[PDB]
Order: sequence, then structure tokens, then C-alpha cells
Amino acid sequence: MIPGEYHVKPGQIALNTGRATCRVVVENHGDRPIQVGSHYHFAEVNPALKFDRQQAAGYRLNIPAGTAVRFEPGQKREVELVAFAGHRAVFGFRGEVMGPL
Amino acid sequence: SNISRQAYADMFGPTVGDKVRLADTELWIEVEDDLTTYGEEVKFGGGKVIRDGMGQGQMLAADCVDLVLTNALIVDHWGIVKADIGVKDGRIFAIGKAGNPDIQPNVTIPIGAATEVIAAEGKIVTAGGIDTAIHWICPQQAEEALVSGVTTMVGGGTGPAAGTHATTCTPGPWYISRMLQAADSLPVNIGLLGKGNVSQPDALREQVAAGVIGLKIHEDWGATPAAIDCALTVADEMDIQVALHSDTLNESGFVEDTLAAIGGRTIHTFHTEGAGGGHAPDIITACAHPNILPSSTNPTLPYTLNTIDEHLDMLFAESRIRRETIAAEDVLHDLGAFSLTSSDSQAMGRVGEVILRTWQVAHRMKVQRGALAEETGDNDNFRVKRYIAKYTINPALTHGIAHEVGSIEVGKLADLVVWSPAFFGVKPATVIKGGMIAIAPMGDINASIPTPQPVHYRPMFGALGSARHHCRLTFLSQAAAANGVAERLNLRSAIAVVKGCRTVQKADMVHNSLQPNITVDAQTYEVRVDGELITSEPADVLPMAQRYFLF
Amino acid sequence: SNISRQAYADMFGPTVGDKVRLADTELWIEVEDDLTTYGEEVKFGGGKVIRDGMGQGQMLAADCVDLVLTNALIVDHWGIVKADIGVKDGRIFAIGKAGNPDIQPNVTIPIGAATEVIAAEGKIVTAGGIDTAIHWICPQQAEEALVSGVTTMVGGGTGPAAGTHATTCTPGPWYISRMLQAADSLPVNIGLLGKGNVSQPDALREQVAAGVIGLKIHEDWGATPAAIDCALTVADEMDIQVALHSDTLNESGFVEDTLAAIGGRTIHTFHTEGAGGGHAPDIITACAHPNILPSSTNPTLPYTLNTIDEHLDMLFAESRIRRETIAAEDVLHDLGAFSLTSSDSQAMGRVGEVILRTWQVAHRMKVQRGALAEETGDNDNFRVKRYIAKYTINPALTHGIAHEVGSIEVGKLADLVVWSPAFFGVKPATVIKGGMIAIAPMGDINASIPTPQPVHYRPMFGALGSARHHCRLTFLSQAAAANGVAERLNLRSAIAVVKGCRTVQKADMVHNSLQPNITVDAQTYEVRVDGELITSEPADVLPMAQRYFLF
Amino acid sequence: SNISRQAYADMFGPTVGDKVRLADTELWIEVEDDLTTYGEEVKFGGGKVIRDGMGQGQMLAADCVDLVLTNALIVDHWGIVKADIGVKDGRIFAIGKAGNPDIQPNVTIPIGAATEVIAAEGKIVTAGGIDTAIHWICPQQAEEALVSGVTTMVGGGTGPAAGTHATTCTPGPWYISRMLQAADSLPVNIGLLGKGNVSQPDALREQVAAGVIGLKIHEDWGATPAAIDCALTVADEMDIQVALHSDTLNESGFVEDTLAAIGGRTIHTFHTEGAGGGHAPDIITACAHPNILPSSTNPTLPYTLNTIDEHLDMLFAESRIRRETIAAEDVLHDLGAFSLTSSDSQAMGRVGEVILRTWQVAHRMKVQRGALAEETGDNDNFRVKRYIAKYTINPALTHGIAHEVGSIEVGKLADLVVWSPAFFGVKPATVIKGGMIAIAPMGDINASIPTPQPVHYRPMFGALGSARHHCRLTFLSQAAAANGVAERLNLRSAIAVVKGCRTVQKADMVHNSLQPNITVDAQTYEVRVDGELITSEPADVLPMAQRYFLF
Amino acid sequence: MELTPREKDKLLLFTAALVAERRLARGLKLNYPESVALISAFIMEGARDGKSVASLMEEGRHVLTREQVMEGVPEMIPDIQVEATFPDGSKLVTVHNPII
Amino acid sequence: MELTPREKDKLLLFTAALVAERRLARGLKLNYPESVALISAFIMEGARDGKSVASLMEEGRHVLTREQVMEGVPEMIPDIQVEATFPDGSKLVTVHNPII
Ligand code: NI
Ligand code: NI
Ligand code: NI
Repeated sequence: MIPGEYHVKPGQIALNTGRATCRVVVENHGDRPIQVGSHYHFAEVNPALKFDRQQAAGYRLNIPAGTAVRFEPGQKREVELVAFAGHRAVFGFRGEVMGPL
Repeated sequence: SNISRQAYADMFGPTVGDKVRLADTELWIEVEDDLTTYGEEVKFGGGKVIRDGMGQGQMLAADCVDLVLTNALIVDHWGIVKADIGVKDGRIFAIGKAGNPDIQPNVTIPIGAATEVIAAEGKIVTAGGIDTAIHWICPQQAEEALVSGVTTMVGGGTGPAAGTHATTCTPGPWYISRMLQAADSLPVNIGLLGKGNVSQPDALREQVAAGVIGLKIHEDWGATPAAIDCALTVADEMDIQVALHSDTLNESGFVEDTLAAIGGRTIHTFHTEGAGGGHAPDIITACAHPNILPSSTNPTLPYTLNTIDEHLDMLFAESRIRRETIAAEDVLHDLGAFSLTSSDSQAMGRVGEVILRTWQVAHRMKVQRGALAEETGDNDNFRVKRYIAKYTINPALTHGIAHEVGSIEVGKLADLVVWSPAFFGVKPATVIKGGMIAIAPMGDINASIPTPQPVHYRPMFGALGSARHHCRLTFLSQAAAANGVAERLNLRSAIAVVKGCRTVQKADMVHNSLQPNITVDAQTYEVRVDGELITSEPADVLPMAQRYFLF
Repeated sequence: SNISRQAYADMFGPTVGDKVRLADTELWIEVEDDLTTYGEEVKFGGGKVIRDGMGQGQMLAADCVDLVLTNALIVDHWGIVKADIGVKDGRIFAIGKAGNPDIQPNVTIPIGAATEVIAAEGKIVTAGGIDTAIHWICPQQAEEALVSGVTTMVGGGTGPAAGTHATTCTPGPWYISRMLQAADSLPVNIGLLGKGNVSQPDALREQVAAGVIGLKIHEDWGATPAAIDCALTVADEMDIQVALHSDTLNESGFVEDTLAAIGGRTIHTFHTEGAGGGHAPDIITACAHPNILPSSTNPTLPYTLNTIDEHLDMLFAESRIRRETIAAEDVLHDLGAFSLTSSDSQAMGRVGEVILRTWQVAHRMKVQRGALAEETGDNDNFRVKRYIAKYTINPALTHGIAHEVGSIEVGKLADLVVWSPAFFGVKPATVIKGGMIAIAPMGDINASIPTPQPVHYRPMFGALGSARHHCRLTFLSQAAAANGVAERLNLRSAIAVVKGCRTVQKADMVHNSLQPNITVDAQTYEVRVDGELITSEPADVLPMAQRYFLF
Repeated sequence: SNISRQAYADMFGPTVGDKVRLADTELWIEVEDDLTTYGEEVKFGGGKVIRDGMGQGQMLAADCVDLVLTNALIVDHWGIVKADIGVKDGRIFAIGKAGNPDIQPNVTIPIGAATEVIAAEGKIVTAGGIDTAIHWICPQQAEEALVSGVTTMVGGGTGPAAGTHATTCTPGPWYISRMLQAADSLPVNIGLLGKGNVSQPDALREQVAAGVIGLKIHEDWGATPAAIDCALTVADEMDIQVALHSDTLNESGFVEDTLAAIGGRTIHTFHTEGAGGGHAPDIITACAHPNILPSSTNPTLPYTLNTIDEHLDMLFAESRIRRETIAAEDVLHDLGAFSLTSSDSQAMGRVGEVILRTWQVAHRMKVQRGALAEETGDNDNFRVKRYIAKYTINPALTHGIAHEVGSIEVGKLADLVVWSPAFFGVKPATVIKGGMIAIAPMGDINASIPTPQPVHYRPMFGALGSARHHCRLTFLSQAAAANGVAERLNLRSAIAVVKGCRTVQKADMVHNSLQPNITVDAQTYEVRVDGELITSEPADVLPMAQRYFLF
Repeated sequence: MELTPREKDKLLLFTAALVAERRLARGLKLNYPESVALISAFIMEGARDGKSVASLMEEGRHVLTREQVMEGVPEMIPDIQVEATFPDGSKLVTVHNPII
Repeated sequence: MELTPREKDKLLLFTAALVAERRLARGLKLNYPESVALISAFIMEGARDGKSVASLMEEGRHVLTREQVMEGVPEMIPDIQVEATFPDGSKLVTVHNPII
């Protein structure tokens, strides 16, 4: 008997289903670590991360909400991206779009 | 991507199909629904979702909520569901999916720069309790009740005076006015009951016009057929509720004579089982009537080994303290024949134990009677909905304030209680009043975080001066509101008017509308429904007890 | 029928001829009269008298009292009688026989639906104390004093500043205004004293116009003949009282020079014995004059074994701390030569011990001197009336507020203290301010009754926000009231104006108007009245001490 | 006559040339000047100077001060001098020589009947502290901070909600209004910060118009270049300050990108060293810029043996918690490169330890680095002036409130703290708010003096109801003041408007304007100024610790 | 610990009993408040142990005798009442005429 | 003594631990608040003695074992945190999974 215990049913949850996804190879060229959050507009991440920014336009990391992917200096890795939904209007970040797309 | 259900529950709280144990009881709830879009849950923190352009949008204050409770497991009379809760202008705005419509799908609760966040993942959120049997013996009762999860207190009294020690009555215009003024200082919504024991209508109309939302008929002031009829006549014309503590002595007549005097008019019977007061030994038969809204006071809930020894001394005594009716009361609650639970604060009741005891009854009944006929699935969801309604929506309906409080529904005052599953019903994580946290466990004030010991309940900003006035309600009768009583006494808190007290009937009590063909044997005191004996066994040990309290 | 006197006393409290011991002292009071009609006493409870149509009538609020204290044993300067007390609109309505005129005889205090009840059978009821030597060093002094049975506090100060540590003065308009504003937060009636030490009239008139009800002349600010004359001139024109702590150093002159400067004008001499301050070693001779209203501060009351050792250190020191005048002071009180008792809070006095010490003096004097020449019968009734007047009506008369408070008389503010005989003068059962209970011993808040441990004094509804403002008074000078000071500072409490401070003389002090032909020997310090030496012996053990306090 | 310097110091406090040890540290201050006229010092008491016609004159209230602090040893950014302090209308009137011009020479602070006295001989008097990194997690933080010597608190929050636990932000108009109302109940001056993380200007303008005096940009709400630019644009037009907790994750860019977004506009960088948050591992380089006003939060001050073990757990973690930058921060403070100290209350900081820790850093730096290049004479006067400015005038300048508070200068609000040398920086003797004592150590309430045990901090008259409202300030933005926000929310306290937030630059920070050519090695984290390594050693034992605290 | 107001209030009672306990140990005859605190704390520990209300109502009358308290004390205490968390929840114990 | 609010607050913790300490001595299995108070007070005394944060984080896991507390208690306490005045000032000690 454990007070307030859960009885979670086994299995898995599929995330961001039915949405466009693409894989991109990313490499950290800076001398300091960079960590990116699940909903950050990937095309506007720290300039030191080298990748096809044009392909990442309107995408974010396809990872569980609230988690992040770290890139130590010199680190290269392939990440999976999922497209933004809603109005698909990007405001903020580095101020590269500030509108729909 | 994909995530396992266990890691998912650890990060966002349980989802559809997962079960959670309520504290250390045998009650298990199963999530019936989840309003999220997997992968789009909002979480607050460094590198998390609720950030500019991401989970937080560009809308002005008017187009977003002031507060969002993220990933809450809601337990209410209408369902046990997982959802985000939006609060705007101190009221419940929506129950749905929070976020930023600019980049997220299905957003119904917009988060913007003007939005504060309370992380509710892994927590259970419920409406605040409503105690309707308060004896205003001391103002300290409000903090004790608020800490337990009760946000509305209805009752009467003037302090530690003999009249108040015995009855929930605030006698006359002067004391009513003084108490309405004093109420602005307490962090709970308050409504007062006047002394309804008089055979002259005008003496009652005055009290109603002064501000009381109900009239209490108590045997100590004379619960005679003449007094009862008089109070009910005025209640019928002023749209206020009548609460009753009948003639235990059978001085003016038996229970059938009292019931006859009431004449099918709406009335709230306090401690319907009888140990707390009422026609000996059969006042319990009142729960069979359509116009009676029956409640229990808490010392008899649930029947345990020490109950009788304790009561006999706390308290002809043997005609009032009956093992037969005390054992049956637990079952009648399980069946929905009794619709509310209350305290009877510092007058045969414990102010901080209304919620705690209601759940101990549910636990004891599950243990003894198994699943309710209404249960579906392998959980105790229906039993949980039936019992939570006893201290939330039902008390709100009985007293005509359900339009303001009583449940988690859009437009109602945002009185919410956040609980950690392991302490559900015992010690709340956060108590919100009208949109602001009013009291919560707080650790070392000088510490580097709010969690270091000692952690104990301390008043927060919602319980302070003007912020408090804005986050609490003082309920008035329609007559008092019309007369400008608030302006005359210069009341600082928000004002709410009661309405619909005369039209409620047993059939309106949520999940507790049973009208059993009940009888009590005059000699043996045995309770029978349809001829079958109703009884239960006394508990030797109860959950929500020694594992949580220091004393 | 018939009932035995013992069973009668057990049910309704003592009646004519019965005696009661005051706490653990040797003082016995005998009931002089009983205003009831045997068989028609009102009692509250299940099946009791105060019920609809029975002891409770059909009258509207305006025709009945708001509160009735049933079967009270009143101890006041005018008598020790058994009666019901009616309170209406926060004031004493009547002292008589309560009930319902419809069925009961001789009813003078009508009880109706608007009436609350406090059961006083077996209890002693007295007026609230009035302490006139308050140093406002901290606001916590008000709760301490209220708990002891003191409901009015007169004094001066601005907090823990050197000036206030030493004197009861609130210096100037700014501080006076700040303190009048702060007073709305305290649960006691308050009147402030300004700094009267100046030789420029206008500097005093300003303070009076700002709101002070008196001017304190203190030696630390210069108690010179010029300052004294100036303060008395302004007092004579503004109808405010002057309090004096004379020149101990004999710097500007001796006691006869100070008395000469006063010139027969009305003045209240603080700690007239001298240990607390004043011309060494004969300031005590002031009690011989008709225009001097003399009081004692409490550390020297009563003379005990540790008094000197304690004082010498608490404090040329030997010229001020004299065993000779300290022993005589107790006797002068017994004889009525000294008319008031006060504290001198946290500045050579104990704020919660004004009442307690006054009774210890009476006890010690009965033990040493026997019955007073004025006693009649085998009781200590006259000695009890002489002493209770020292902290109730006499302080009220001296400061011009006797029209509002000071005794249990019709029309006066209902500041009442209820005591159980065993704890009389030590720990009150209930403290009522302006008709509402303000503080009382209160047990476990979550308990089933208000009596379970731990029981300690907690603030009640009469000490809360707006209810408090309505139940307390802030006394102003006639000039301040006329100037609209209350409206300008936006004072929330009820306002009362002082009057008749210039016309009181020693002859007006109730039961304490003796003007003895007293002398003090310059070398030996011996006190003599009519040539006879006045002295007493130090107590080794006192009542109202170790039997009641935890520390 | 003549008097020896020792007897002189014992009676009037030290004079020119005397040195005093600050608590139990190695810091010694030397009195630089004394504004008295030897023989004419004012002292209060029986037979002392401040008496009618002597040290007290005949002037009306308008021509004399309300309060005088006699013989104070002032420690402030402008000097360490001996003088009397005059306070009139809640503001600092003069620093000079008090007395009566009628008989005394060189009187600049006239004492009359309307003057209260606080004896400061032998005490050190300083301005009240100003903490600018407050997370309003609970209202109890105000009492804790006031007791420590902090009288102004700037920050944001709504109570114990996830958003506030993490950031100093009061999100939106509703919460801002609720908190401005709640502020009237706290005994400290308050100014609120809104949530500045948005890329839509109007969402920020609304918050400023609602009443916030600044906007907090926090990484948890998204500290992106777009958000930063937006908040700074609105700040530039509304004359409010921006506080920053940068992107530790380097998600949107590195420190140079953030600095680029700021574009030379004025900004206050919180916890500039980085352990408390900010671009890892070089946010510390911001102190090289002219437009950056850099502060430290207190858990890292000063570097000790347990710092790292504690922080690592309190808190990629190794990229944020660096021994290299933590050791350097102490030195950068000693050099004037870091200009303020703050708490980061209950969110990686200790609310009652801002002052205490600032002095421990000074002590540790004296011990390790010797005298500052700016010192003159054999004392630590310059080091003391450099450090006291860190929690007084500099925070006032950074937030645009230096016209009201921040130092002991004529015309500023009289927020003063009195310390006994042995407890300097640890436990104050008296805390004055707007001319009234607000909190102070207080002994037994029922005692004959205010000193008997137990002595603990208790609220005084300046912290009570209306007196409190008059002695505290609620700071508003110019827009809110113009809009009538105070009248609309019905704010009771005095109102002050912030101004000059955009024009302050590093060069304006008193005694702390160094802009070093600083660098941090990306791999090793070593801090270098002009190529030279900056570091220090961890303390094993610190002053102002175990000798003073019970726990 | 998440202490509620009532738990904190009982800490006051426990501490008062600590004072009384030490004085009784010195051989002092206890006064009124000391007697009430000592017997009260005794009952609370009884409930923590799991004794029944019935047992405590009886055991509580044997904590202090008339010879261990000051004169007049037994008469100032007609009964003592205290509540505590028993295994079956909060219950009220009333000890009548505890000192004899 | 000039006790600040925080010093007075810690007195509450010390007193709660006194209650737990006596119950453990009777052989009772401690409940939730008792367990938190006992381990917490232990750490505060450790700091007063001059032990390091590192040492206490470890020693704190050996104050109570799973067999000295009620069922479910170890799981209700994932960690315990308390601050105290170490020789080098106030520091935070966090003991993870203190009961095993
Ligand atoms: Ni009842
Ligand atoms: Ni005096
Ligand atoms: Ni920060």
C-alpha cells in the first residue's frame, strides 16, 4: 500500500501524430554548449549550429513536450523535426519571420 | 516520437486508463478522459513550452487567461478528467487545452504575457468545500477550515457566547451587521443564518432584511410547530433557506408532527441521524421526504470503535446516542439517501474534518459493501463522484449559492484546491480563493527555496487586506442587497445574492437523491429500508489518520 | 415548589446572603440583593426557559436587547448584586430582570428573536479596567492588558524610542496623528497624552488641537514651575487633564514649590509614593490636597520581601527607593487617601498586573488591619467596593471619560469582564468590548467543543477589522473634535470627547476621598498621619500568584 | 572642563579618530568627522540636556523636528561621521547639531515640545537596504527582510505559483492590481516587475500602465533576442527599468548575441556571475559594458567550502555551477566591477541575508587582498563605503527611486536602521520606516522594562494599519500614476513614481563603476581581467554566523 | 511536515507539559496550568499508542494525586478534555475529577 | 537573544522533533510528520557541530530505517531539505531518499 500510488497501464503514447516530419543533420560549430527546447522554432536557433535552416523553416523538435536536445561543442547529430500547427504564425525568437509561415 | 506510459505519467501526470489511489484509502479513481493533444502539453520551466512565441502567444490581457493550471487531474461531480484549467477575472474561464494558437493545435485556453502558471501535473484539482453547519464561536475556525480545503462557510454566531455555543444563530440586526463587517477579515466566502425561532413574522423579516441568507430553527430557542411554520412562511416570501435542529424531547410532538408543520415546504435538516439533535429516536426518517435536504454533522462519520464512548460523554442520553442509527447513517450516505456532510463546528463537530471524514466513510463503505450498483469499470469513480458532491455542489444548491460556487464549471468563482494524491483529502498543496492563492504549506522563509523545513500552512497574498476583499464573497439575501446593506455597513468584499432556495428538492441533490421507505423501531431503534435492516460495523483503524498527523 | 439553597446556588449562582471567596485571597463578598423573582430566572439551553413564547417574546429588535447576561453577580462601586444585564446598541441598557412580559412577572429586560445570550450564572461581572499610565512602547501591550481585564488605555508614546521608554508622552502633531491612526487597530479604547513640558502655551495648544486628551509633565523633559504653570493654564482653557511626574532631584525646588506652582489647580499625580518618580523623599504628601487626584503605579503594590532588592536594581537611588514610603502606600490605599492604581507599562510597571496587584493589596491589608471602619456585616463588601473603584470609575473621573466608561451603569459603553470566582482578578472568562466579545480563553479550534486543551486567550470577532472599529472608542479633546481631526485623519473607530477634567477634586473620588494630615520625616523618611506612624509588613507569599501562572 | 576620550566615548559614542570594529569581522571604521560642539551634545534623561528651556526650546511644531536621533555614528556612501539626525514629516530634515538655539551654539536641528527622541549614542545608523530580486512567493518575506535591515523590496510574483517560484514576474493587469492592493498590508516600500517576455509591445505597455515599475525578462518565459528588444523598446518610452536573466542554454545565441540585442540600452543584469542563471559559462562578461548595471544574488556570496556541494544539489549543472566564476565574483565586487547585491528570495537566494552576506564578502576580501588602492588612513572606510552602496544607493539608482530612498540625505524618506556595533549587519536595534519605528527587538510585554527575556523582533506602531500606510510607499510607473491607478484600486499608502531608469549607466554606480577588460575561457571557465587570472579562496568559517544565530 | 494550525497548537500543549514534567521531577507540588498540561499531554500520547477512549478516561485519573499538587488545585479542575488522533481518527477524551 | 522570525520558526521544528524522538524511544513506528521532523532536527545539530554539507547529505540517510516507520512513509518522503547556520553561514542540505 503506497499512499497516492499510480496504476499506470502498460504501453506507449504516440506523440504529434498526423504531422509532417523531417530529419536534419545538425552540427555545433561554437565553443560553448547549446541546448534547444521542444517548441523553439528550429530555423532560428543559435547561429553556431550548422544545418539547412531552409528545411527547418516552420519546424520544431519532434520530442516530448518540455524536453530538450543538447549539442556539446563540435557535436554533430541527426534530429527529427515536426511542423508547427495552429495558425503557423511565428513571432519572437530571433525575429526572422514575425508573421505567418 | 513515442514515449512509454510510465515516463509519460511521470512527466505530465496520468492519462486515460491510468488509476490513482486516493491517499491511503482503498478508493481508486481512473482517468475517464484527457483533453490534450499528445505532444502538445504545456509545461513551464527553463527550456520548456510556456515561452514567448512557443506555448505563450502575442495576445493582449483581454484575450488570454490570468492563470492556467497545467495538466490537472480534475475530480468533480461531472467527471474525473485530465485537462488544463483557465482562470480569468477570478472565475473559471475554461477547462480544455491551453497554449498558443499561433503554433499549437486545439487551443481553447490562450496563454499570453498576462498569464501566471501553476503546475498541476501529478496533482488532483477539486472545487473548494462548503460547510453549512458553522457555529461562529471564534474567527480562528476560518483558517482551520480553509487549510482543510473548505472555502465557503455558512452558519451563525457572535463569538463564544452561550447562544452560539449551542446554535448556528446570529441573533438580530445589530449582531448580523457586526458579523457582516467582521466577515471582510476572513479568507472564506461567508453567509449568515439568523435566529428563526419566533411566532411573529416581522421579527424574522427584519433579520432577513439585515442580511442573513437563511434562518436557523433550533430546539434550544424552541423548535415548536408554531415557530417552524412562521420561519417557513417568511422563507417562502424572501427566498432564503431554513435549517432545522428539531425537538429531541418530543415536547411539542413527535417527528410526524414536525414534518406536518413543515407541510411539504423546502427545508435543510441538520444532523439527520439524530446524535447531533432531533426527535428521539426517529428524526432519521426525514430523508424519505421530497422536500427535505438531509445532511450529517461529522463526529458520527464514520462509525468507529470509540464513537459511542466518546459521544455519550460529549453529550435520555441513551435515547439520543444510538448505535443503531449511527451505523445506518454511513450506509444511507453510500446509497445517496443523505446528501450533505457538514461539521457543527466546536458544537459536536470538527471544523477541519468535513472533507477528511467524508472520504473515510466512502472507504469504509467500499470495504464493507463493495461496488455501488452504479459503478462501471474497475474503479471507484461513481462512488467518488457521489461523495465529493456531498461537500461541494449539494451544499451550494441547498443554500442558493450554486450560481457562484460549488463546482468547477465555467463562470463560477475560482475557489480551487490542489492536492497531491498521497495527501488527498488530508493536507492540500494549494488553496486558491477567487483566482489568488490564499493559504499553502510554506517552508523556511529565509531559505533558498520554499521547500526546506519546517513546512506549515501560512497565509498568502489572497488572504491579505484588499486583495482578500476582492477574492472573497459575502452572500446577502435579495432584500438586504436591495436595501443597500453593503453600502450602509460599508462592506469591502465582493457581494453575492442567494436565490433558488425554495425550489430545491431531494431530486435535485446531485448523485444523492434517494428517498428510501425507511423506518425506525421505537423500542429497538433499528433502522429498516423496505423491511431490510440497515447496519454496518465499527472501524478499528481508519485511513487519513495516524499516518498524517503529528498529534 | 421549593428548592434547597445549595442546589439553587449550583443552578443559578448565589443569592442574597451567600458569600463567595475572591480567587485564593481572604476576601469574601456577600450578595447584597437579588433582582429576580424566584422561579422566574431565565436559563438558556435545551428544554430551558429562553425559548419562543416562553422566556423569549414576540417583540421586534427595537423593543428587546441585543444581548443579555443571565444571572450575573455584579461587583461594582455601587453594589454587589445578583441580576440580569441587558445590552442594546453596544451600551448598558438595564440591570434587572430579563424575560418575556407575555408570561413572566417583573420583566425589565425584554428578550426576543434579536437577543443573544451569555450565561453568567456562577460568574462575577465587572466593568472593564482603565489604565492611565501607559507608555506606548509596543502595540502588544494592548492585548496583554485586554486579557487582564483592562479595556481602556490612556497614555502616550511613539514606540520603542528613548522618549517613550521614559515618559507617557506623544510629542507633537505628527506623532499624535500617527498614533490616533494606529489606535484604530487596537482592541481597547484609547486616549493620548501629549508632551506638556514647555513654557510657550501655543506649543501645547497645538498638541491639544491635534487630539491629545491630556498633557503629561515629566521631569525628564523638565518638570519646572514654569512648565507646570504653562501646562495647567492651557488645561484650564481646553478642558483636558494634566498628569505629573515631578522633579525627583529637587533641582527647581522642593515638593512645596511644585505644589505652589500648581496653585490649587486640578492635577493627576502619577506614582504618588515616589519610587516611580517625584520629589525625594516627600512627594507622597501631595495626597493631602483637595486638587490632587493621586495614583500608584503597580510595581510597589503590595509591599513584599523582594520589592526593594528588585527596585534598587531596576532603578540618590536610596533617596528614591524607600522602604518607609513603600510600606505606607498600601495603608494609604486601604484608607482611601490614594484613589487610583495604574501600571507605568514597561517603564517601572507591569501592564497585565494592574487588577491583580490591586486585589493583592486588599488581601494584604485585610490580613494586617482587619475590617475597615466602614464595613457592615461579616464580609468584605466595602473594602471590595473601595478597591475596585481604583481601576474603574476613579480613573474615568480623573480623565473626563466617565460619561462613557468606568462602571456598569445604564447608557455607558458595554465594556464588561466576566470572571469565574476561582480566577477572579487573574484570568477572565470573557472580555466584552462595546457589546461584542473581544478576547476569551479558547480551546482546540478543530475540537468538538470549545473547551479541550490547549486553552489560551485568542482574539474574537470584536477585535476584528470593522467590527472592532464599531466596538472601541478613540477619545479626543473638544478642540480636536471641533476641528474635524477624525475626518481629516480618516479615523474609523467611534469617537468620544473628554469633558469635566478641570472640575474633579479629591472629594469626587469614589470611596477614596481621604485627605490625611500626612508628613514625611526628611531624615528617616517615616510617614505619619496625625502624628501616628503609618507602616506595614512585607509579604513572603501572595495570592493570585504561583497557583495560576505557568511561569 | 576636560574629559578623557574613553569616558567621552562611553557617554556620547566615539568621536574623530576613534575606530570601531564592525560586528565580529576584521573591518574597522574610523570616525572621519563630528558635527558637535564639545560640551553641547544633547542627551535625553532625568537631569539631562533635552528639557524645557535647556536643550529643548519654545518653538511651534512647524519650527522643530518631529524626531531627533542623538549622537549617531552615520555610515553611508558619502561618509562615516558623528552627528544628530533630524526627521520632519517622515523625511530626513538635516544632519547636524541638535538643540535649542536660545542657549546653545551652532544649532541646526531645533528640538521643541513636538520632538521625540531616539538615543543613538554608541550606535551606528544607516539607510535601509533595497532588495531588487524579490520573488513574491509569500508575504512573510517582508517581515524577514525588514528585520534584516531592508526597507524597500522590488520584485514580482503572485504567491507560491510555479511562475513566481521561478521568476520575479507579476503577470498581467489583474495580478498586478491584486498585488498593488496587497502591498498596502506590508511594512516595506514596494515596486513590482511585470513579465517582459513578449514580442508584442502592447502586451508590455498594458502591464506598465497597470502599475509595474519594470519588466523582467526571464529565460523560463523565453529570453530571446526578439523578446529582449521588445521589452527594451517599451522601457525606453515608458521610463521603466528592465531586469535580465539570460538564456543559459545558449539556445537563441551566445552572450554576445544577447548583448547585441540589448544594443547599448540600459539594463539591470541579475546574478551576473551565472550560477543563478545566464549564458553558460560567460554571462559574467557583461560587467565590462557601460549600459549594464550588474548585480549578484546572495547564495554565492562569499565563496565558502560548502558553496559548490550545496549549489550543485540546489540546482549542464556543471556548466552552470562553476568554481571559477564563483571565486572571481567576490573579487569583482571588491574592485567595483559588480555594483549591487540582492537576494533572489526563495528561488536560489536568502531574503534575510542580503546585508549580512555583503559584509562577509568585504571581510573575506580584506583578509585575502588587504587594503583597497583607494584607502587612506589605517581603517577600512573606503571599502565600507564601496560595499554599503551595493544594497542602498546603487539599487535605488538602477530602479529610478533614488529621489525618494537609498541614502541618508535631506529630503529623502526617513527609512533608517539603528545598529549596535557588536551586531552590525546581523540584528538591528531599531528599524524606522518613514519616521516611525516599524519593527524592533522587544522583551517581555508584561515586564517592568522592555529588556527582560525573551527578546525577539515584534511589529511596532509603524507596521499597523493606517500608520503603516502613511509610512510606506508604493512605487508606480509614470503612466500608472497619470491614469489614476491608485484611485481606481483605492490604494491607501503613499505613492511615489519612478523616473530616470533609462539614463543610468555603469559610471553612475556609486564607488562601483569599474568596467574591466574581462574574459572567460570557454573550456576552463577561468576568469581573466587584462590577462591576469582573477580568483579567490573558499572560507572555512565566516563572521556574522554561528556566534549570533540560534539555528 | 505540512503542519496544520491544530497540529501547531498541540505543540504548545506538549511544550507546556515538558515544563510541568521537569518541575514534578524536582519534587514540586504542581500548580493549575502545570497540572492541566501534564495530564493532557499524557492522554495525547495514549491515543498515539492506540489506547481506547474508555481506557484513557480511566488512566487519566491516576497521573497526579492530591499530594502532588498545590492546595485548591484539585477543585479548580473538575475535568480535563483533549482530542488527539486515535487509530480511528480524532476522538475526545474527558477525564472527570482527574486529581484525587 | 534578539530572535529573528527564522530562528523562531526553527524552534517549531526542534519541538516537533522532540515529540518524534520520544515516540521512537517507546518503540513506535513513526508517521510522516514525525519522520520529517526527526531527520530535519538531526541535520540542524550536525551543522551546529560543524559537519560539512556533503557529510550530512549522507549521514541523514541513516537516521531512520524502513522498519522504524509506518507503511508507505518512506515513499511519502522522496527527500528532506533543511537549512542551518554552518560555520561558513547558512547552507542547504538535501537528503535524497532518506529512509530505506
Ligand atoms: Ni444542531
Ligand atoms: Ni513616571
Ligand atoms: Ni534569476
